[PDB]
Amino acid sequence: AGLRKMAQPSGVVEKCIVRVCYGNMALNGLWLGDTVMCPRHVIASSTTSTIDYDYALSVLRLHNFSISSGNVFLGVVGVTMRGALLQIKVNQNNVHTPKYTYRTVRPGESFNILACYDGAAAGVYGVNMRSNYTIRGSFINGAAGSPGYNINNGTVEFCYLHQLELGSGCHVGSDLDGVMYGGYEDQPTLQVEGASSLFTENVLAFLYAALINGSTWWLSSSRIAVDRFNEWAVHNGMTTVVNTDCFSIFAAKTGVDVQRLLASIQSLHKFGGKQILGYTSLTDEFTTGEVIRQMYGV
Amino acid sequence: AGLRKMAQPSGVVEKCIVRVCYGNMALNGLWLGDTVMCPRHVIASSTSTIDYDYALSVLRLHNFSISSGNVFLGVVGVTMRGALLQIKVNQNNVHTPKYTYRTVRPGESFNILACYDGAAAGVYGVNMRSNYTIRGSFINGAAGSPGYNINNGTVEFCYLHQLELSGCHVGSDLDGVMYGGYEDQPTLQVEGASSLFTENVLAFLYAALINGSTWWLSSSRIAVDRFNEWAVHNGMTTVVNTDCFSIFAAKTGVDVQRLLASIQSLHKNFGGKQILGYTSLTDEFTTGEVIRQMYGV
Amino acid sequence: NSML
Amino acid sequence: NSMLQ
Repeated sequence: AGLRKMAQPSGVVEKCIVRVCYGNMALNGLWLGDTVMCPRHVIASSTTSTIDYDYALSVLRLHNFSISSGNVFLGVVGVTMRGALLQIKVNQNNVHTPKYTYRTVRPGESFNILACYDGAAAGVYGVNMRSNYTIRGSFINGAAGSPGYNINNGTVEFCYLHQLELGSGCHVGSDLDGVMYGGYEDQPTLQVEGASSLFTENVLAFLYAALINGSTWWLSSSRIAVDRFNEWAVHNGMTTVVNTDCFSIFAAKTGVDVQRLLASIQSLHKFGGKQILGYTSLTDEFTTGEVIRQMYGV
Repeated sequence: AGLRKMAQPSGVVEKCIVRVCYGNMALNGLWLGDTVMCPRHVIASSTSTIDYDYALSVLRLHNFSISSGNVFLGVVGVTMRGALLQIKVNQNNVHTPKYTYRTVRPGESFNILACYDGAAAGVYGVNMRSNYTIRGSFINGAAGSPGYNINNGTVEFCYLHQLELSGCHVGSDLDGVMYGGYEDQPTLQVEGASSLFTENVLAFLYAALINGSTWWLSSSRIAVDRFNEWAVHNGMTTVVNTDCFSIFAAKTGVDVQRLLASIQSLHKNFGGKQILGYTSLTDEFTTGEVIRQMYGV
Repeated sequence: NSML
Repeated sequence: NSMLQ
């Protein structure tokens, strides 16, 4: 029993972090095979005013790089731009490179952050990609280059390299293709994240987990069809429901159908001094997949 | 900026997890040097009271299956160690970190590595509660999952998972002493009264102040001892250490006494508004976690 | 009260 | 302003 936002074990990824320094700039890189990937702003001469990255790369001093895995220093062979990343070829292969893929995640999908400083893992926590393409992270100045990953069948799927914090505190990264999530710029500008909508499918997962854990005081007997829910959502900061069928497993082991939870969601949207699994507000950080794993192991 | 409940990286611990089988029971073990530690209920036949001394007396070493992945370890001997078995094996774990044992106290944070079939499945930070339980996520098969802290390259092991009470989770320390004095029996014990750990709430409110959250900050003040009299009748532990807050009081301009009045107020409109996206009166963060996440130190 |  | 971290 119980539900916790968890991370997958980080060991396979820890072996891939390197420290990448250039001038007064220091951040983290991901060392896979003979390549290091890191945010391109490590070569920016200042990160406080606008940057011309092509100019910065044109005047790169290759020997001014210091890339290290622990006390083992990597020689830089070449550097190319890859969207908002540098792809740095180095002289040594990482023998501890796991089997890996890249994937761009979509809003509502969960992944793992390995929070890194000075090229060493410091913390690991789970996150969920918001509808405005930001994440609710904890990162301070040295954290750019911290990877986001998922692990499926021993293969590490890298989906995120940390880049920046918006003026609001929302955190933004790029995919391993170098495409910034949400189209935000890797510039110190005044960009503001879009309105965020709670991911209804995830809220439903949380409420089914709540039921399985014996929490029922909020359960409605009242019911509401998906369609009348969807019209209500778009004026109340929640998304729409299209797979009412990822919940079939949950409806069978609890006896509660989606439409009863959808009616509970509308009342719980702004709890009455009570809590659900410790929460005093609806949370959308848990996916059906996460809940299934924690409740049943598969 | 930001505040998140985080685990320390699990790599050094993942290589110490083994799968411990005996008859119809399978749980997890912690393999360090040439010993595997695991919960002793792996040797119990089934309901009612278990006589673990009898179960150990009728045990045959050749009925253990202990494996690190697909590598099987030969069992040399077994010793009772409180609620643990200390199993001597014929192979040294070459990936044994430098390590120590420590018993955590209420309010202290540590890391859980949730394990099934002798493999790490998840990692999350936890906080020992005043009733000596942790707010975990464990299903059957999770017993033996270790709790740990990492200081200066040394793994400090403080917990091996044993049982679920309500749904509170209870484990023993690596010396075999059950936290809170619960028994490793399938009997109808009930957890002690849960209470919010107030000094952690204070760390969390200072973290909120530092991240710009001030709507909840009271102008009133209450002395520590008067607050303590109120906390005991209101589900909250007493405050006894305050010197740890001087750095925060100096960084924010707000002393502990104003935060304590704020706690009393938040309890009166409890749930009216989040703090940093959290339940106000969140008690999972220590001052050490807060300092590391705000300042890196 | 469940062991494991 | 955005902070590049």
